[PDB]
Amino acid sequence: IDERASDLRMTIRTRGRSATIRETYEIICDQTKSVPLMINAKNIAFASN
Amino acid sequence: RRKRLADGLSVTQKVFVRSRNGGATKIVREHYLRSDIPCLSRSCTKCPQIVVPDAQNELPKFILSDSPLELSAPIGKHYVVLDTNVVLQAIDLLENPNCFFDVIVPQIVLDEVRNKSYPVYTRLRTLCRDSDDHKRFIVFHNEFSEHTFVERLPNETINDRNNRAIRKTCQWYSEHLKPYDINVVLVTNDRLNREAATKEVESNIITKSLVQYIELLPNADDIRDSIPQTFSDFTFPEYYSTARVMGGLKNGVLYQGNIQISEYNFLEGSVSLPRFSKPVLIVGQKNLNRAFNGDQVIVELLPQSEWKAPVISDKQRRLLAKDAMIAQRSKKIQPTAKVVYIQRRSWRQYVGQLAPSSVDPQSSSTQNVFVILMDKCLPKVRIRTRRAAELLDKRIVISIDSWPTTHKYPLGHFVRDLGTIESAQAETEALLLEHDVEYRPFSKKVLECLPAEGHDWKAPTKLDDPEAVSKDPLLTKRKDLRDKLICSIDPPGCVDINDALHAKKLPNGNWEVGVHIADVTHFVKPGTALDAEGAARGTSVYLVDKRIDMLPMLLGTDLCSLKPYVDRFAFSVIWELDDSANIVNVNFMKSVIRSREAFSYEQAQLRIDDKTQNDELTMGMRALLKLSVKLKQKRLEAGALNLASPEVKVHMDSETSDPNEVEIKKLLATNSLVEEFMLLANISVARKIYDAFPQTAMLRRHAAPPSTNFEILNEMLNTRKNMSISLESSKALADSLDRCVDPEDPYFNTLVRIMSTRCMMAAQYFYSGAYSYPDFRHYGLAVDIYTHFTSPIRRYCDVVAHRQLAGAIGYEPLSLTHRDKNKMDMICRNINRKHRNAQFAGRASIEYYVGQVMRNNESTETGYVIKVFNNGIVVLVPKFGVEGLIRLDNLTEDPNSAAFDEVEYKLTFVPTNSDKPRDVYVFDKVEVQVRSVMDPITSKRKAELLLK
Amino acid sequence: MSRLEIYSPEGLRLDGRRWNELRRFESSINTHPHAADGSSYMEQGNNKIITLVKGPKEPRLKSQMDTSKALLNVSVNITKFSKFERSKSSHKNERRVLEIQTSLVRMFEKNVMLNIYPRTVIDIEIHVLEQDGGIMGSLINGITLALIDAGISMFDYISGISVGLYDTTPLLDTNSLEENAMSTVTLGVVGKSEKLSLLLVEDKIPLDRLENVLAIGIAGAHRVRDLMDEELRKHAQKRVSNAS
Amino acid sequence: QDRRRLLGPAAAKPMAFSNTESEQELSLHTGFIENCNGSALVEARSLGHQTSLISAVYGPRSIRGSFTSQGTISIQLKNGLLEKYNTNELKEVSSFLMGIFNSVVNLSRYPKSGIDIFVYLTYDKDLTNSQISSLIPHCITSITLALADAGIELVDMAGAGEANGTVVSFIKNGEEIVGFWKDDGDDEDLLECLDRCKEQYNRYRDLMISCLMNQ
Repeated sequence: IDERASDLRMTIRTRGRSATIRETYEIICDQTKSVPLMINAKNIAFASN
Repeated sequence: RRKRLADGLSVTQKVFVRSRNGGATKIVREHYLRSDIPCLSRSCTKCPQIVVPDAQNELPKFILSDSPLELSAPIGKHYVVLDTNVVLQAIDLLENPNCFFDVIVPQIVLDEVRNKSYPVYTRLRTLCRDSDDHKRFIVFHNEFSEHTFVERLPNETINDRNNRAIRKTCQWYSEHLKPYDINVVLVTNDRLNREAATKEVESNIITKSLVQYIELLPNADDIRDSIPQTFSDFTFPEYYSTARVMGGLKNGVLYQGNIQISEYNFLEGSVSLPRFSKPVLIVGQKNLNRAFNGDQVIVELLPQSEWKAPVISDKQRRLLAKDAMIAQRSKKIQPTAKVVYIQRRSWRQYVGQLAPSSVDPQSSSTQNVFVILMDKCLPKVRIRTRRAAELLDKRIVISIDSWPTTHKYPLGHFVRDLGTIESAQAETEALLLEHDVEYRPFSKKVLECLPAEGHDWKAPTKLDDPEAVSKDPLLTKRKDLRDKLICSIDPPGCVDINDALHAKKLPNGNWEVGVHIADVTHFVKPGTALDAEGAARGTSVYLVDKRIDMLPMLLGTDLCSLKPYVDRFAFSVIWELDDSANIVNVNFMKSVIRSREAFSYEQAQLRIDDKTQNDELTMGMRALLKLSVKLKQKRLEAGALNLASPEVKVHMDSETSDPNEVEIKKLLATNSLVEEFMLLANISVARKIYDAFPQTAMLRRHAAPPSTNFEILNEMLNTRKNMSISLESSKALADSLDRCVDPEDPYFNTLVRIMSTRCMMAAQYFYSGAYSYPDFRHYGLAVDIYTHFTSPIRRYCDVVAHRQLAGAIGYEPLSLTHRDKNKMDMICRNINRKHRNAQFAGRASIEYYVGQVMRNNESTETGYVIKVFNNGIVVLVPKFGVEGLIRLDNLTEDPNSAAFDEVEYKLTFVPTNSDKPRDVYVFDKVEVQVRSVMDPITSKRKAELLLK
Repeated sequence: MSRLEIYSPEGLRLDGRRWNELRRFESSINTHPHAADGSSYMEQGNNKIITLVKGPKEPRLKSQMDTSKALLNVSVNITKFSKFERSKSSHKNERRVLEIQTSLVRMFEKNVMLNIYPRTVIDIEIHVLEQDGGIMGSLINGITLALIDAGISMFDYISGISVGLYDTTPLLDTNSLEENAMSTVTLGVVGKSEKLSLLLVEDKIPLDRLENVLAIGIAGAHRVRDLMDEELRKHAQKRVSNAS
Repeated sequence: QDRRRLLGPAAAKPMAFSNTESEQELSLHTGFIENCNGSALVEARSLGHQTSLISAVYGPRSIRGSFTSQGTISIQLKNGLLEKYNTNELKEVSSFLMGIFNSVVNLSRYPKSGIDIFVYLTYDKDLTNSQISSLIPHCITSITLALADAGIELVDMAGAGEANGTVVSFIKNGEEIVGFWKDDGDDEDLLECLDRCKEQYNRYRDLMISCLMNQ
């Protein structure tokens, strides 16, 4: 995510009241780094009819 | 362009662009002109030839007289046509009863007001329909008028065609009013609009300004102070533009809410923001930026350079705004804000008093005066006025005109001429309006809503008469309960009677209970403006002087009041219950009843415990208080409290004018007779209508005052009194309050009751669709369900509860606005706010009536210390109930030897009149000299209280 | 809370109309000779509709065929520029619209002498251009043109009008601003009669007005098929006077 | 949403990322789909851009509609895995496809018979740090090889050559043009736009006929 994303909390007015939209932290995937996938490898089946 | 219809009727296109949310939304409408536009006056004989009925089949009323105020020729007889600006400047000048009786409102002028201000637009909507014999306002729909309609000229702004059409509007008028020589006077304030008629451009027209009109009245001296309107040390900043704040709102830049400016610190205030937890202070006179306390404003955070420890881009401020919430979690250095725009002024008409420094005695001319307001938090207003030598020892009404840049104190104008300072009648008056109490008599459109007889009506004895069936189609459910024996415990000083009860005894083993509450609902209807005044006034108020009432005087006090032997419509509810107060059955219906006598507070007790007046009406009475105790028991055993606060009643001496006697209210045995069945009607009928309407039913909820409202007493209860409260259940609290009584002072029972009053939760009316079922709780009265029912006149809340009951018995379809939770929340706050506006004056009813007592009748008595502080102690006379801080130096001499303790809450010292080491604790007994002198900087009659 | 003025106490509406008044009402006949033999154009205020009718003719498939009477297809075209605010998605299977597509069929199952047009197809094409509220009865009045615009066999005129209710007061010929402001009813009225083709109520109505409310629209509806008639007739005179 | 498929829970979103004369080349293969009667495989790789796509034949299928004198062609362009060209962007090409083969196919040999053409824009690299216009001529080649594999009567090995946002399709060894496609480019560069297209066409058709006659 961002360090501190610009996309922050916003308010919406009711007919006298108000609430707050939560801050919108948009997750971003790296252009470069990656990790593999963890598998219960001892359950990887195969198929046959 | 334009096109024609075959009825000679014109059609064209008015088209614009909606600028909402910054969008560019093109909006086109067709437009019609008509040729049946009435001139609406007395003298003309041809506009009454064209008047045609509405859908309610009525030809309306042509009310502007042949006889205006006639003036000096070349005025003669004249009518007045206005500017929006002269209305926008002088809206209250219009409301003078003394003048301006005949004014045409142009439609465009009507619209700019509707463009500008919504509740100001109410007032012109108010005045035009509530025009009378004296004063007559019409609205001429001039741009619906074919013969006054104009277009947009080439190379024109919208402002030009506004002035031109108003000029065009006046142009038709005198043309139609040539035959009767009643002229038409166009009033403006605009100097360029006062330029084009200098040459008399097209019309030989009456273009005068306000003062240029005002200087031609026969009585203009009384009204020219109602004309609206260096003085510099620095320059105040300004408020942001429209696109700046609308550009500020979406980005999270700007914030709005409400502000509280302190009295103990005039130049500092905080707001409660929706994004923010803590109250965010605004420090600095320039940063308050010439707004007043209570207004809706728009604020901006300040940089950390201006933050307080107890850029160009908005890219910086938002990241700094995140740092504010960090600093909000600090509470060590907390942010400051300033205002940058004002969302709304909370201005209105205001009442104060003038400064003797501001007035010259020898002068008779116009001069600046400042008004000391009754509001302590709001500053003085420079008033350029003539008659100040008159009005200095007099009360006044002003209205704020404007704030230009230079003026440290605003420009406003005096409006209404009230009366003499500390005269009882004038001090009655502003006590109403500054507490927001409606007092004005019922207008001409009100009295067209009362039923048509007067005090010569009776209910029809034949409940099945065909004309009475033609009078009442719903008479099918109206039963006849005139064959009951009814008597009501009422005050002596009461003709607004709400109650009507019988009690029979059924031979099954039980009593027969029937209580009757006045069916005004047959007469107040949604769509009747009298019922709107039931909303507008909200309630009736109750003072030692008088009793201003929500309903007209004939209506509530006679023809709905449940007075003896008079044929009246009520709603009847029939109970049966055992000797164990267990209700058998309940029966909700309308009736017409017949009564025996309405009692006094005392006359009823002259029938309860007398054991001589022993007819079966009284045997119905002795049923009630017998089982009212079980209602008293099981309500308080359910977890309720029973306080005692004799809010004392000023027995004004019946041979004199100003009060100097202090008496008390006495609550005898008759009070607990009636009340336990009235709250029973507030619940059992409520337990019916919740079963009828779960989502729209009017209810009232009461919460728990927690330990936080009680621990600060508990420290005084423990460190000094070695006691406390329970706070587990409010039965156990009410039983830990029953044990906090001292034997040498049996009033120390009651002394806590009046004192814990100040921190009890404010119960409030609401619609049950707002919240859930244990949130319907009344904590102080231990019931999970709670409304009010039993007093229609002072509670419009109860009257609505008749209406949603009217469908619960099937009498009537429910009205729609009694089903819209949007309309309900607008009601439930406001009707509480009227009840808030009641007892703030109800205590103040006692105030000035105590405020005359200690004016010149001093005494040495017992006053009780309710606060021990370092500045001094606040003493309180239990015989009087008025407080006073005997500040430390006038509490004691040698204040360096005076030592205030916080834990013991003692201000131990050597006195002023003596030197013995006086350990000033709390809740002991003292000698104290009473007095009162009105503070000349506030004009509140302060209780001059001085120890002895 | 509306910041505007619905209906004046002085008896007036937004353009100044009375409660018993109409918009400008314009029809036209043979607007598209090169397109189909039914071609008629409506302006009722700013409600602007192109109305097109094809038939009586051969089907596209022998499946869609009867040996007794005609068929009737309704194709409604609501443009995305029909309103002020431009609608995002298309409408061509919107369940709101299909209702009306059902509706005009059963409204016009019973004017067409169906038996005397068997094995053939009637297709009615709709083009909603400018939308001004009163939208339902706007259509039907355009239909009644278009069937006569080819001169198809029928019984009668059929009139349509939405009439609204502000609290107590009927409003002949509301607009979309007034439509979102109050409760409205549209009436599909047949000829000179007191019998109904269409009756549709969405809004919530107190019962007791309704007989009176229904009693309103007939005088409007009779003035509708009034103004349709001569307007056709002055066209109808224009033919033979210059044909012959 | 769509009740016919598995599209996950709605509030999810796909993953996001940010910044932290040359040779064209082929590999052409037939006879590898047993559903069809004509298949063709195309690899392409050029300078930043690697592209693979599949052309599929079904014919002659019966027509339930009515009588025709002759045959009828139907062409589908479908996105493969990564690159997503626009929907209306697709069928315009499908329109441009059919016009050329209507100067190719002996439909008169095939009365009341249908032609089904499925083109799978299967995978494309564009690693370059009118994006559909760069893939036009390879389609025609990919179709022609599959249409030879179903063995349908074709007049010519017709092909298109590309010169910088411009597509021109030839016959008769370039001595006539059968299909013209132009985007922005220069003005009056047409004469050079004849040439570079033609020689790629002169390249490609030789690559095609090698793929079949040597098999």
